[PDB]
Amino acid sequence: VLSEGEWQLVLHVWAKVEADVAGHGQDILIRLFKSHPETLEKFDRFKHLKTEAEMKASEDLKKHGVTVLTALGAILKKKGHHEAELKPLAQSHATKHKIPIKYLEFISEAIIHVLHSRHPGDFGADAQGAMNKALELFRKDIAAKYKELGYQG
Ligand code: HEM
Repeated sequence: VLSEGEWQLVLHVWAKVEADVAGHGQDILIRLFKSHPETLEKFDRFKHLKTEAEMKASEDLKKHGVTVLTALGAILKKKGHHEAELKPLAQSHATKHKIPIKYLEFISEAIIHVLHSRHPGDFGADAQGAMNKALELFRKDIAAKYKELGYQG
């Protein structure tokens, strides 16, 4: 579990992310798509984007960045009591989109990378450690729903 002190660290940087969800959302997806190109293959709707410049120019891509950060932010603010928000998410991603847990690990790393880039001041080692623990909790809880459904990993 995260301590209260750790959740405050998490939510204080997140409040900065909320100042520009679209910009953060965009960078994180692009970072994910560039680092692990196999992830882009899950999106029929983005499978035509070949360069970073095309990715950066996609308004639909931007809109998906905001969708992802918005749902994640809702989860973070529950500070661990995210059972209701997490369930519908695990179910669609497991059975519908067919996203392996590993890819969740990949987007978590993309999030951490971007935050460090846009908030070097509010994102010190202690905050990076708290953020890591929060995303690990999220993955751990999803993984468990996946396992129940016959999809573990
Ligand atoms: C931080 C973790 C992520 C969050 C919170 C999340 C959030 C969401 C939201 C809310 C939905 C749309 C509603 C729904 O279908 O359930 C969505 C749809 C979907 N997500 Fe994720 N997502 C996450 C990670 C991933 C990753 C890592 C992948 C692929 C690498 C993925 C692929 C998709 C797919 C393919 C759809 C359908 C998009 C479409 O309608 O074309 N998601 N995700």
